[PDB]
This record gives sequence, C-alpha cells and structure tokens, in this order.
Amino acid sequence: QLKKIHSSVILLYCSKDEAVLILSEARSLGLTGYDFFWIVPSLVSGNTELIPKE
Amino acid sequence: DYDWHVFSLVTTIFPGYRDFISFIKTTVDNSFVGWDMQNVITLDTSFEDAKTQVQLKKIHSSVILLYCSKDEAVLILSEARSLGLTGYDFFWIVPSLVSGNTELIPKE
Repeated sequence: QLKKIHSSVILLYCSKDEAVLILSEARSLGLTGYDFFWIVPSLVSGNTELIPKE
Repeated sequence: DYDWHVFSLVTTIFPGYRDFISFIKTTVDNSFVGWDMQNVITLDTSFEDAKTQVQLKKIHSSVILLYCSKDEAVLILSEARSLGLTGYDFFWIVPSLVSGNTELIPKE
C-alpha cells in the first residue's frame, strides 16, 4: 500500500502513537525528502511540549 | 526486431558491469534506429530501501536490461514485483549469467 505513493502532499489521520510508527515506516521507505510535505490535523500535534524525534 | 526502442539499464557492482555499460553506450551512439536510453542505474547499496527504492521508482519504461549474478537477481526481481514493475507489459531481458543451469529455476 505505502510503496505506491510518489506524490508531494500526504494528508494523515491517526492518533499520535500510531503517527510515530507510520512516520518511521515512511522514512524507512524514502518518503521524507525535500519534496514530500506532510499535513496532520490537531490530533497528532497535540501538546506542543512532547515532540518525538520521529 | 520487436520495436522496443525505449529502455533502461540496471546493473549492480558485479565485475564487468563497466564493460557492459561502455559497450552498450557505444553501440547506441552509432545506430540508425534512434534508441532512447532513459536511465543508467547502479544499485551499489545493500538494498537499504532508502536509495534503491527511489532508484527503482525512477524507472517507467517497458523494456529493462538487467546485469547481476543469479543470487542478486532474485532479490532485485522480488523488489520490482513488490513495487509493481512486473506485469503483462514490462519485458525483462537478462544475459546468460543469471539464467544459468536450466534445471534450477527459482520462484521469483
């Protein structure tokens, strides 16, 4: 499923814990270059003091 | 002879790949048919999926020439099948290096 994406903008909808894992997988599949822009709602960017390094 | 004039070129770091690439380039440069050799790809890493995946996404043609040992050919073909590069349209051409003893035919 994930290997089909070669677009630029990728909207995401999941909780913070699952978002961490999905972003790790996307980095492992070469989905986080200079060209890919990720947009997330206010669910995943929750408290602005807990910033996971993924 | 089958009118496949658009192709790519995938070679690993197996010995002789430079000779292969140089000969193909010189032959293409001195022909009447007008070959459109889109890419020249060398998968030098360990199939880390950070670079090989992007490299294999670059390919969009229908005819692909491959040059690697029979052990690396299995891995590359499995990766291409997962990416969606194997179907009714795409045609793969490999030298006698990879299709070796005809009794042993892997599953990939």
